[PDB]
Amino acid sequence: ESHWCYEVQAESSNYPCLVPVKWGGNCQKDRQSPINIVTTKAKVDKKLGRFFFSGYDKKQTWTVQNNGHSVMMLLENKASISGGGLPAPYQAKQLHLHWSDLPYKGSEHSLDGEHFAMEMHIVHEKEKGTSPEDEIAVLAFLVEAGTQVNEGFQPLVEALSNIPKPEMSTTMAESSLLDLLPKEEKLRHYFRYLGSLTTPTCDEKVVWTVFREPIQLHREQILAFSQKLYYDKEQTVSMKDNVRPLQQLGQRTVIKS
Ligand SMILES: NS(=O)(=O)c1cnc(Sc2ccccc2)c(C(=O)NCCc2ccccc2)c1
Ligand SMILES: [Zn+2]
Repeated sequence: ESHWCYEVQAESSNYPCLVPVKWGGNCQKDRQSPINIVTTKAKVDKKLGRFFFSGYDKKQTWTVQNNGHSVMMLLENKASISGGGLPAPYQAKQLHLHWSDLPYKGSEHSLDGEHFAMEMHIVHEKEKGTSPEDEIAVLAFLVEAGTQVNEGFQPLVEALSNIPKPEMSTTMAESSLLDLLPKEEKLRHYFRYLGSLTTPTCDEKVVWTVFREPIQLHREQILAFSQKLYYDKEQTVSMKDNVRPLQQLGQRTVIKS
């Protein structure tokens, strides 16, 4: 029985694995993610207010792990968001990233056809009792190189050395989620659409937010993900290009704040 993989991993080894075109679950349905967002066709909707964050400010030591597909930090319901047009508070479950080693191919979403060097996803789950297509709220930040070191990221980057192989975990030095995000001014403009998880089983229960302004990291910070992390316990295939191909918008529309 073969298991799901990204294209780069079928291309780089003898392992039979299900490339994205052949993924099971809900991955072949029609409200899938990621997508290309034509920014001029996204209409402003004033229901889309500022996000409020909470526990994002608190400095913590987080578990971060290599699950064979990405690096994931486990957020354990220690933070939450509301506003942003969302119907309730959503509790933060995990944060992971998608990336390449070249500047124009590591993001999952694209804006007006441009792809970025990485994309970070902070996955949250709707809190119950306020009342399915918006059970999961994913905050997606696009990442490109900049001249400066993004210091907030350094404890994530440094922990990568301790989790080179799939199934390894480690603990990051004290760090807050806010250290990963840009200033609140950069959080004003975002795009919104309803879609899916981007790995199997690709359940169509996500309310997506893609912030318009990319985060910046130093090029060596971005490169560390592909230089330190592997898709295989033999460490023969560097983890990069863990990116699902673009899906069809279909009937859906994208709106923006
Ligand atoms: N790429 S994505 O769509 O943002 C996403 C969202 N939620 C989840 S797991 C999850 C789902 C619902 C509630 C809590 C966690 C996952 C997810 O866990 N996918 C399987 C392992 C993985 C993780 C990250 C990258 C590659 C592979 C992915
Ligand atoms: Zn993701």
